[PDB]
Amino acid sequence: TNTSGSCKGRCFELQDCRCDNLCKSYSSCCHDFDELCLKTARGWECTKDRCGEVRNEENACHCSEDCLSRGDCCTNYQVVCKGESHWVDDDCEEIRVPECPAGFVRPPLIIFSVDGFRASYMKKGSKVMPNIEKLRSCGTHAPYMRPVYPTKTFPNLYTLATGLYPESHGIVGNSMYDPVFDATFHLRGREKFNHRWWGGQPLWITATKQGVRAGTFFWSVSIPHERRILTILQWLSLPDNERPSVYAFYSEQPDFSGHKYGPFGPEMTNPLREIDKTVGQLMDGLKQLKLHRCVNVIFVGDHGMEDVTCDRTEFLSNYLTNVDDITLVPGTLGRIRPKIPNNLKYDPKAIIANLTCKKPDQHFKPYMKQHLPKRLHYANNRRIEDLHLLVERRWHVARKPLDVYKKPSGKCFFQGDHGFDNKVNSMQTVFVGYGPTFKYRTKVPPFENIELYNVMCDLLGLKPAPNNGTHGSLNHLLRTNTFRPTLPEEVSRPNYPGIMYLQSDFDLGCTCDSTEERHLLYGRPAVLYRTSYDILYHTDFESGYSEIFLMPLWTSYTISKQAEVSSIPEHLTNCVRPDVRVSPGFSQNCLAYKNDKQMSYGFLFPPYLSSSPEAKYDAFLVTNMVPMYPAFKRVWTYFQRVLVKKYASERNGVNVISGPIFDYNYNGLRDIEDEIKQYVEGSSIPVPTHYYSIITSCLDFTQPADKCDGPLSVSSFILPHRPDNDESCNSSEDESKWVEELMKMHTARVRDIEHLTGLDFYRKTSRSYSEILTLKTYLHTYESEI
DNA sequence: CCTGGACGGAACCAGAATACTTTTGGTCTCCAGG
Ligand SMILES: *[C@@H]1O[C@H](CO)[C@@H](O[C@@H]2O[C@H](CO)[C@@H](O[C@@H]3O[C@H](CO[C@H]4O[C@H](CO)[C@@H](O)[C@H](O[C@H]5O[C@H](CO)[C@@H](O)[C@H](O)[C@@H]5O[C@H]5O[C@H](CO)[C@@H](O)[C@H](O)[C@@H]5O)[C@@H]4O)[C@@H](O)[C@H](O[C@H]4O[C@H](CO)[C@@H](O)[C@H](O)[C@@H]4O)[C@@H]3O)[C@H](O)[C@H]2NC(C)=O)[C@H](O)[C@H]1NC(C)=O
Ligand SMILES: *[C@@H]1O[C@H](CO)[C@@H](O[C@@H]2O[C@H](CO)[C@@H](O[C@@H]3O[C@H](CO)[C@@H](O)[C@H](O[C@H]4O[C@H](CO)[C@@H](O)[C@H](O)[C@@H]4O)[C@@H]3O)[C@H](O)[C@H]2NC(C)=O)[C@H](O)[C@H]1NC(C)=O
Ligand SMILES: [Ca+2]
Ligand SMILES: [Ca+2]
Ligand SMILES: [Cl-]
Ligand SMILES: [K+]
Ligand code: NA
Ligand SMILES: [Zn+2]
Ligand SMILES: [Zn+2]
Repeated sequence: TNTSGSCKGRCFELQDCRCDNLCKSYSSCCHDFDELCLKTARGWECTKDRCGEVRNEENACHCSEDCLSRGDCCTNYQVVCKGESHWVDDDCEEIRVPECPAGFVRPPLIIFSVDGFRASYMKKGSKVMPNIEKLRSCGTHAPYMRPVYPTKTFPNLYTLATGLYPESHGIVGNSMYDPVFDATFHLRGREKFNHRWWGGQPLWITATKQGVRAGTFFWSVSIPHERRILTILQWLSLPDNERPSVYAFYSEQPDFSGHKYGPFGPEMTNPLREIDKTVGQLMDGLKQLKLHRCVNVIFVGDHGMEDVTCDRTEFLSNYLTNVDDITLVPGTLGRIRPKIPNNLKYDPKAIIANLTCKKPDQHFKPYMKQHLPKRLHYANNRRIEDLHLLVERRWHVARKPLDVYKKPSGKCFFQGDHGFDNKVNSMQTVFVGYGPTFKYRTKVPPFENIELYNVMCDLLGLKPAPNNGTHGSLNHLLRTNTFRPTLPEEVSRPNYPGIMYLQSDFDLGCTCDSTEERHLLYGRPAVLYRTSYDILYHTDFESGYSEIFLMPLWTSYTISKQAEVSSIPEHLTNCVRPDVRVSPGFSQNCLAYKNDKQMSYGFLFPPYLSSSPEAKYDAFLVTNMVPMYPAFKRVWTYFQRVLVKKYASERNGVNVISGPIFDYNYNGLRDIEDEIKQYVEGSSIPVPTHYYSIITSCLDFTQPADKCDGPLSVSSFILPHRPDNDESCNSSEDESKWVEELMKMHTARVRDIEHLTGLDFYRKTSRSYSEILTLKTYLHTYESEI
């Protein structure tokens, strides 16, 4: 690079040495970049004595009479010198259409992202943050926005830009080892600048591909905030054929002060006031350009902040005798791998056993990554280590003390940290959208940050790249430019078999001593791939029975608020009955379950909830049976016998849809073409990796689930089908003490279940479709309200 | 008031050497001295 050139007339140019706002991070600036592009003289504010000054090229910004036409006024110039008001002192006025100067072809978007802005900081209100609080109350806001896991900065910022889970965009932590590159990504170092780390298609690329020009989305750490704002405002003054339409501002605060003082320290007020001042400089500057009723502004955080101190550290050396032979990414999560990459003597089975339920109130839990809760979507990337530690909120994990023998000093230089499970309340962050395209004075329910990329594409007129948002689920944020979603097309249609076989046709080794109106409430699920399946009706339930898997894809039934739970008679404990509607060759068989000494079986519709002794015999049909480990039947039985009825009594009836999931390669997608790796011994009955249930009722619970007029209410889960209950440290006790807690950990979205099964639910309701897409992205988190 | 040392491996930051990732001292406050 020839740094002998000059940045004269090129400062922060958007197209030899460089003068853009990343040259410093690459060490490519022309020698006079600092002198010409980072002026600082006289600060960032006009004063009464500067009004009408003779222009002086040394000043950071100008208060001369010409600064308006040259677009380089201080952001407060009009207020101090021409009698105008600060944007924050003006009334809220609805913006029904964009009010943009001639030559603007579309409303610009400015993304204002803050680091470590916990959702509950908004409770400080206008006394601390008057500009932000006016954006929030005049625009559209969520009470919180859910980040992705791990709740660290780089995974979340790049999720914001791409709409992808970290396992898909590839930035799975702030530091990473990639065994194929054999290289390490680190915030310190040049390797992170290599494009091979960064997957997906971020918004600035989507924009350029479709004719929408982008400003920078990265800012060099040494460029002060006021200068970033003034640069964006100067870009917005460029001619129509050079001006960008999408911009990004980033602040590292208030993350650093949160680390030092903690989220509840009175010291948090000052960094929040400082951010608010920068927001006020932007809004005043836009008002000075006559763009304050033309630009869409998004104020968004990457994650929250939790109380974490030195008194709450677990050390792996208290569990493992050789912590020198492993590498640990520590803190609010744990990722473990061998010190020597691909070391053949690395034994994660011995490691995980020593880390499982070893101390009474142990403040982390180990997982092989395929056993993490599916809602984290944190497994399908070679940069994610197989061995993972989920750390309890407010705690850290560390590798080992330096000197195990030294005394208690009581010195701690930090009080906050982030990185925990993304459903923890302290990790939630902020979302505000203000402008012509967002709604006016509107509160919307919490939503996940993977959904934002689609919205930003809608605000710019862009077709999104394939991503993990559900396009249309945030239409209720927008006054216009909504996306019109359409139902996925159904690929397979069901057969409806009648009675076709005799009992005597079956040699399964088994022994035994208004259906749609009632049990399928929202239409049958569509099967979105080619397959042969049967729909089977019974008094108490309906099912879609797969000929390939030899079991239901789904089973649907409605349990009313007054339903009765009954016992299985002792003479029917082991009853299994051939189904005369379904061929012997497309049935499971009981011999395979006897021969398999690890596998038992359960039922998708529970016999416990049968409507009469006669109807109960339907529950023992071989077409209702599914393979289950004995340890898992403890969970599933408690769900069926205890929890379904409880939910029915609390929600005024429930509709339940349950079924198997196969995801042996842990990519979150229904698996296909020989990816299933386990079968019941000697048979072609595949073994599920998970079981799901979707539990729906009326949002207005004064109406019974089967007679619901308005919006629906849903909760769901994806339970891992494990041969032991090692995940639950007190599973040796009665199920009342651990099963429900386990289920809450594995809560899921209906959407997560659609990916994993290839089914599409809620196809026949009386609701608009965009409302159903919102319902399908809902996650019941079991957390108190923020 | 001044200097040095410890803090403790967990947070962030910004100096080095281990050499652009990895590792360490500092942070604030107290202790020891002059
Ligand atoms: C969340 O949303 C994302 C985006 O839609 C979904 O991920 C997509 O999933 C599909 C289905 O598996 C993948 O399709 C397959 O694509 C490959 C070609 O892949 C290359 O080209 C695409 C298109 O440009 C790139 O996006 C891919 O990028 C991956 O690799 C680069 C370089 O290695 C890396 O930097 C990226 O981060 C990214 O890695 C991630 O994806 C891969 C899987 O591709 C995964 O292994 C990794 O760990 C990360 O997760 C890539 O450069 C194509 O060969 C395949 O063909 C197969 O299917 C066809 C039928 O379609 C068969 O006929 C054929 O014989 C093959 O068997 C697939 O089409 C797609 O790559 C992937 N996209 C991304 C960006 O990840 C997720 O599934 C969604 N998650 C959930 C839970 O819904
Ligand atoms: C998983 O955890 C197990 C159990 O902690 C662990 O096995 C233990 O490893 C240590 C280290 O090898 C063993 O060694 C100890 O070290 C001394 C000498 O240096 C031995 O004399 C000790 O025997 C004493 O044991 C008593 C314990 O207090 C002493 O008080 C007594 O005086 C004995 O002399 C002791 O052996 C330790 O023995 C094992 N324990 C068992 C049950 O094996 C294992 O290494 C861990 N695995 C992994 C992968 O980390
Ligand atoms: Ca799969
Ligand atoms: Ca040290
Ligand atoms: Cl990380
Ligand atoms: K068995
Ligand atoms: Na257990
Ligand atoms: Zn962050
Ligand atoms: Zn942080």
